[PDB]
Amino acid sequence: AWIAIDHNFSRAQVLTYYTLQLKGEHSLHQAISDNDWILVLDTTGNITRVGRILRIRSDLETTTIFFDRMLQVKSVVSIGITPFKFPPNDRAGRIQWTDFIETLPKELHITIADIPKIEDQTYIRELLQLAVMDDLLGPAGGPNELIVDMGVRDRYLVGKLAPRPSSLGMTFCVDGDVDRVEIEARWGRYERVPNDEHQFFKSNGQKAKVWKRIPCGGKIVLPLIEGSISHNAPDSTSPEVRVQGSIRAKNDNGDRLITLFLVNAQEEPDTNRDTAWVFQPELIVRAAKDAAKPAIFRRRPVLDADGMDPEREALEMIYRDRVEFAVGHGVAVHAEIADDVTLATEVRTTVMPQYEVQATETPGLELSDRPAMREMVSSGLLDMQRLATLDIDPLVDALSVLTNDYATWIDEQNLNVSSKAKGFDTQAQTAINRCQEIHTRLQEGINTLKSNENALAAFRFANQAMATQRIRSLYALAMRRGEDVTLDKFDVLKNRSWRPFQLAFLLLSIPSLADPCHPDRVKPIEAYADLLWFPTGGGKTEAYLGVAAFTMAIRRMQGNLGGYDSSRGLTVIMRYTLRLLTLQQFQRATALICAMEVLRREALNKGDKSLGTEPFTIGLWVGNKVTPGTTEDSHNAIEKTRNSPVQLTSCPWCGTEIVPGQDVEVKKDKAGGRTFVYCGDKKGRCEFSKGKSSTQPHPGIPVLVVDEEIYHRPPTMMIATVDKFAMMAWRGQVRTLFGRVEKECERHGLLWPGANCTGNHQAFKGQPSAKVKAIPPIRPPDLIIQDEFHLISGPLGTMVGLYETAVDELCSWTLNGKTVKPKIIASTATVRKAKEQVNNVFMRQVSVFPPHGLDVEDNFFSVQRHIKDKFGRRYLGVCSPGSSRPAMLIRVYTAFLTAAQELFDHFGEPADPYMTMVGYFNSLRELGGMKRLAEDDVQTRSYRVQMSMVERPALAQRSVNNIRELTSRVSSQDIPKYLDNLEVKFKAEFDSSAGKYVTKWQEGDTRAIDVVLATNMLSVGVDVNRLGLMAVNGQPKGTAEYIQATSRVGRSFPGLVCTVLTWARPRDLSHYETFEHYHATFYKHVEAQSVTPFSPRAMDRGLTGSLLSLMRLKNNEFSPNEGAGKLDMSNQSELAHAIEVLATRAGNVAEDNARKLLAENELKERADEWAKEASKGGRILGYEKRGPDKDKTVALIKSPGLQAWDNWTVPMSMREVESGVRLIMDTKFIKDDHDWKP
Amino acid sequence: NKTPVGEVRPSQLLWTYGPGALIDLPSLSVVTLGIDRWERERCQPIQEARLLAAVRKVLGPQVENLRMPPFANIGVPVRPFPRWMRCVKCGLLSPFDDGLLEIKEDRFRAERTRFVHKGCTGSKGNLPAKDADAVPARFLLACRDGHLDDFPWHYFVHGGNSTCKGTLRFFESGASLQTENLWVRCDSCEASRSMAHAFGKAGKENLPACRGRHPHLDQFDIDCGEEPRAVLLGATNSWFPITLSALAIPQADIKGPEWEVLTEANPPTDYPHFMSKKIGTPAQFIPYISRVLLLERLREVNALLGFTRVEAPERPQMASLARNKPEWVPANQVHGEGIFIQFNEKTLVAWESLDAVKQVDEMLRGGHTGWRNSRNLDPNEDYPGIRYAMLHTLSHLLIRELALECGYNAASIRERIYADTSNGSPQAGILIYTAAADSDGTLGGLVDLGKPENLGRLLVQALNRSKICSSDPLCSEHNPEKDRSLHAAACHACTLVAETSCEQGNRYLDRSLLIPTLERIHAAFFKGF
DNA sequence: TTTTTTT
Ligand SMILES: Nc1ncnc2c1ncn2[C@@H]1O[C@H](COP(=O)(O)OP(=O)(O)O)[C@@H](O)[C@H]1O
Repeated sequence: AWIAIDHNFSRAQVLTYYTLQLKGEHSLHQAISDNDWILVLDTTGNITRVGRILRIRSDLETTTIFFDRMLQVKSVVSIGITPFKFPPNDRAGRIQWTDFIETLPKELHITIADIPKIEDQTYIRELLQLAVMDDLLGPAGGPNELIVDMGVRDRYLVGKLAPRPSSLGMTFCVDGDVDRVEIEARWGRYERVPNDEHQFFKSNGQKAKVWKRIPCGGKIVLPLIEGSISHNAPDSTSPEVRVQGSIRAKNDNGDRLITLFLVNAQEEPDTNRDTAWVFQPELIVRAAKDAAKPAIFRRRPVLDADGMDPEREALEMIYRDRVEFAVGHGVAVHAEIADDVTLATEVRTTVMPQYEVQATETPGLELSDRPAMREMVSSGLLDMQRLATLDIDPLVDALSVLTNDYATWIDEQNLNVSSKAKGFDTQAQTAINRCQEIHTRLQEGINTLKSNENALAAFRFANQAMATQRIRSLYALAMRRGEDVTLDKFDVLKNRSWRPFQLAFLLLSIPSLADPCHPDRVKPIEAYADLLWFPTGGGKTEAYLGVAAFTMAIRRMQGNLGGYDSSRGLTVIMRYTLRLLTLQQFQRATALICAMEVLRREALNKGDKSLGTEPFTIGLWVGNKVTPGTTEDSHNAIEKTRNSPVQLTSCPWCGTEIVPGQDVEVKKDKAGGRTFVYCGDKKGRCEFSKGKSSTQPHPGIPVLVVDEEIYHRPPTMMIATVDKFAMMAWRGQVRTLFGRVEKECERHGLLWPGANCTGNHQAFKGQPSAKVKAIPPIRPPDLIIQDEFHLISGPLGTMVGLYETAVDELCSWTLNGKTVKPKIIASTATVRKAKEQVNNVFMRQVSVFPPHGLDVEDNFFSVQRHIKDKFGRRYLGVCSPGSSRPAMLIRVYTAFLTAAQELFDHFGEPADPYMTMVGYFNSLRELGGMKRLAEDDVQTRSYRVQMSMVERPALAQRSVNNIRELTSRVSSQDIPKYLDNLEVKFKAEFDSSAGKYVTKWQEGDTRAIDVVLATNMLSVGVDVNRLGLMAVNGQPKGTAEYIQATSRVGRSFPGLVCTVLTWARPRDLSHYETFEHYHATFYKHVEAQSVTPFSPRAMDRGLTGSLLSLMRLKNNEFSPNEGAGKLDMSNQSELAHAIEVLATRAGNVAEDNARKLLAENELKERADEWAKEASKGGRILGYEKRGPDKDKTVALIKSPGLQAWDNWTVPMSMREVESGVRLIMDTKFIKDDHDWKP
Repeated sequence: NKTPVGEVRPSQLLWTYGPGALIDLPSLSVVTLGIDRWERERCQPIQEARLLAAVRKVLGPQVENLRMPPFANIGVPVRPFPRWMRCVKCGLLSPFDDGLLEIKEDRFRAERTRFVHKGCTGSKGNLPAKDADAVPARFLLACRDGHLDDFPWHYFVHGGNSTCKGTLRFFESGASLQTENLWVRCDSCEASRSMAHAFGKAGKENLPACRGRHPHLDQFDIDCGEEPRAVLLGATNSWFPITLSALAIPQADIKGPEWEVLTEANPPTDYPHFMSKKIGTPAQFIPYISRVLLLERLREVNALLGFTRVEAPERPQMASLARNKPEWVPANQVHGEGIFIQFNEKTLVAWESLDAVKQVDEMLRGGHTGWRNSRNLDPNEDYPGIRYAMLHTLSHLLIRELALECGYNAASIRERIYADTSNGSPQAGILIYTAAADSDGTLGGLVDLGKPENLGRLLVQALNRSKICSSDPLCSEHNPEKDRSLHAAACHACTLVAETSCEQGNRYLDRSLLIPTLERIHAAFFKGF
């Protein structure tokens, strides 16, 4: 029991809550140890705080003490009522134990068991960082620590200089006004201890090896004269250590460049070589004591090289308030900033750097935000349910509030150009104009909603559908996890309100979709393609799903305009690049589809026939390895199940389980059939159950999975992969999805040439006869959405862009002589050189939402919070030249796993987020190489961590058993359960006999996971709240992937990211030398991308495929397999139209006629090669070898394979992949006739 | 008899893995067999006669064709190596062919295949008899002349020839921080020894002689005179290839006709895989650069001819691919695109006469003479010159800048340097092209950077960064004459790249020949950049 | 017998 006096020597408020700081060396405070109660008084003798000690840190003049339990005395209590004395000379003092025990309930009314425990997690995230930092860097014990029974070289991993890398340095720029500076250097040194002074033994009685640490350091003063730096030794006791460098001449601005180095020059002895090494170095540069102004450090030179870019200048404009002051040579740097943000006072080096990132939110919840947003949140004007019941005038009154405050904000931002944007006035005006443009478009959207009535009906329908889906998804999720709840709980205002940028985007997108005669969609120049960008975690997906719902609702009310049908057909096409991503997007879209279907069914019963009779449906268009391509396979899978057509695991509407062998029905197929999926509700109350939906035109869950069923009855929404779009040149029945139909069968559906049915049937099995009927065509779809647009670049983006010629053409239709084109919406996390990219792939004018403003921190919709009010995500860097990667990885993994257990044993269940650890890896080979090390060596080093004589202060003992590897080798059935495997927490109960928390597991319970590993993408299925710790192996190949991957942890709890960087690789070292600046200005460093179609190497691969894709689907004579050989003079006039549209797009995209001439020549070459083969007689010319006539049929095109690439080779995928070669093992026993010899 | 194990991409078979290498599969390790046991008639031939005329010149006139790697029992034959393994649970150490280890496999899902220790009962024999997973040994013995063998545990644990036949154990030496200390314990004689005694100069007293084993050919040599070495499993210095390549040009050294064709005033355009453009020259580099040529259609072939074990090739150290003189050799071809840069003649001739250039040339020649005499070779031959070193340094800096700026992958781009000056037709130029047919920028992404508005940016940003290295004081002070090094002022941290890209193998490099460093100033070629 | 990840 010790006494103390409070003085508040520290600034960091979170740390001043839980710590106590005392001046002087720990040698004056040696009697204070662990688990000792202390009592704190102020300078006037009033009792303040009581705590229990967890850990002690020390330095050369200060000591830091941490707690785990603390109580605060609120009353003003005089010390004079206690028999204890005042602390003399502000030092420690022993307290009487029995008097303390008697005094605790007598005056403070507390006992030992009544003391609470610390619950904050920002304290735990600091303790973990200190515990790892002590082990990896040192010194572990203190300034005068002792190292027993091991060499001092291998005890520590980073921060050591070898005798004759051996040197470190940094570069900085200084002001020309001053002429002398001050340099400080410090390091550490170890010395062998003789035997007769220490009494440390082995188990058998032999003496051990003991080293002792002694500090060093000294200060110098340096005048600045041009030339090299004179050699100097800070410490007299070690005259072979140097600080050196050079000083350069003046620049045009009037500043000087100074380069420094710290070099170890000691010699190597024959014995005890560890005494020649230098440990824990650092450098500090400061202005002189008698100088007039402290701030003398300025910005590093720009080094322009004659290049201009409006985007680059805008990026330099927004990030003007965060300045880079120095660079490092082998060590990271850190700089202190004065009251002027352009001036710095001190620069220093740091061996392992740390930095924390501010978080972004949507405003409206805090007291300091704008009054209009708080008024909108408090008055319920964002409610989806309320907006569908109001009259038109209260609706426009509620919608005008979003625009009036935006106009006020734009007017306010205009005044600050002259004051707060000096040197950037032109970019300020250019950024000012686009906010006025956006406000103009918002008022235009409100005007469009005022005059039209079909738009108002569609708006109300979309609002109701979104609200219903939003409410019911949470109930389904809660019901699937065994919770006993009702539907009454989830109907609150909190779970059914908008967020402002989603509603703003909805109001932006209204005028282009309500009237096809809008100038956006009827002319080829100045057509806008809306790019949406935001930090990950904001509701972008819910933002464009509402646009999709509005687009679906308005199309059925417009009528049959221009001789096209609008009561049915495909409307929205959604595409992705990752197959797994489509699988999680489908489960999201099905709930919205179900909600629209339930609304439509209730509307028809009342007598309102506005929505039509055809139901809403949704389909999947992905590769045949996932989905069945023909109904026979759909029958075969179900037949093999009872002794894949089921992509759903649970019912989206009620959460009931689905049995594959009972809840799937396949109708008999003489020529075609239909597959249905029913809900598993046995008691029969769900609307999609077998007892209810049997009367509907499309019974059960409205989903289509089979390719032929999609081709015969097209859905309303389609979710597909980009690589499936390359199959147009192979199969001609895809033309139904674009609306090129003429005939229809009553028994089966829409027809194409070469189909099985012809529409004529006799009576069979009691069914009536039918005959073929003719029908007008169907309108092509209206809206195309492309997600993850930053991944559309390079060799993949080239072929996405080249194949987009036909897709943009085949959705065109004519209305009153004009040509109508589809609206394009894209979404991405980043933006860099977006204009050239969008013009290359899409051939549109780009428009980015929301605009920048005059600051990074603040625009109207995004607010960046401060560290005081909300926590952020802390990064930390580790790097060691010359060390092997497994030696780093084993030490890092062992340190984290062992420190997490020590935080567990004293605190309990709040240590859960750091308990399981996630690892990211760049390659599969390195993941497999690390997998064997994780099972064997990591477990062994974790089990032996506190049974040697070497002292490791903060690590603890843990057992590692469960390792999972989340990669491409897991079947999809257990993947939802693997995601539900990670949900279980480390159960712990308090053991009062030992005084610590211990994980006891019952009979047959589910154990948790210790280590989980990940490939290039994480699981990314749900936002599981548990994960809060992550380590990255190396720097990834792109910046956007780096921002994406490390943003998946720490969403509900404080996070921690640690990056292990190699020394040999250029990017890793380069990012290490600028760690602090790179992680403060993220968007400045996004790497360049390019999309270059019509280059020759893309033209040898994609040209014939695009030409055939355009030629097949647009005509009837060339549609089927026998369409080849029909090319003759009467039909040759329709190929020039396709050649001309290809050449027109090539000339417009390249904006250079030298490309257009080459494209025209290459198209003419292919046309004249086609004309030669079709005129050959005596044979049937076909596209492929198929049908009973294959004994005489010759194919025209080839598939990629062993043969050399030629003009007629057509790919089957967007991306080229080279096929691998397998290995054959020859297992046999070998005898030996040869022997070893010396 | 046979069973599948795994699969790899066929571009690696000439650069990493291949005949005689150790493939680190996730469960075990194998060694590829020689090409005389490969399926001859399932390898598709590749037509390039100009490369054949050099392959025949090196390996004799009996070679016939260049052939591609092949493509349920078809594949590449392998055999397990090393044969000594360790059980995790009980720590027992035994060879595979003693019968105590058996294999669990699936012939339809062959990625899961691994060895298990049959009937494990633990260290004390008290645990129930169950199969338990095992890990291969982590030490091997290597020889300079080409031979490889397992570690001699039996000789090492008893200090010589022995009679005992008991089991062996492995331990982690108790303490957690220590990887340097390991223990081998005999269950019968109760003796022990440490693995630290096999490294340093202590290996000469303890380790036995080399045997002469070729695991991939399955043969033993009569005698070997080289001193063996102890090497870790999966070390970087275990296998180096010998490669030869040429370019496809329209129609006796390989590099000669390429320089003749590329320097013509009108380059031909009739060949289907040769098309070139003439896009400008940056305004900052007018006096130095005379012609920039962008290539949009380019074709390259390769060959594999042999391998060495411990040291890189400079030929007595080459190891053959077959028992006899082989009839065919593997081949690979890649269709790509490239950029060619030509430099001014008079600027280079004027710069060669300065005094500091002669000083650096004398220093490098002295270092080369010191380096060749340490291996008993002729020290008066094979000096490429100082211009070669200058161009070779500029190439490495440009290739590093390509990956630093554009975000490319490191091993995507190869190099090729033309610097002969002895035959009366002087050469000055570098060539940069793509390595694989599926790398970054293969679809016109590299010719984009050939515009004058980007190449000057790349050169300026390359030259600005190279002024100060991360180990700068001792890097600039390095003298190649003292330590017989073949490089000066160019460490790992500022000059060198991955081993796939370099043509000579990180030799003849000097950054002071380009820009003023901290100790040489007057030897620079680019001034004020 | 067709669709895609990954160095
Ligand atoms: N209107 C809303 N109200 C409350 N939360 C919302 C709303 N819209 C989206 N969210 C939240 O956003 C999360 C999903 O974000 P998402 O749209 O997937 O981001 P991304 O832009 O990556 O698609 C969900 O967990 C949900 O809680």
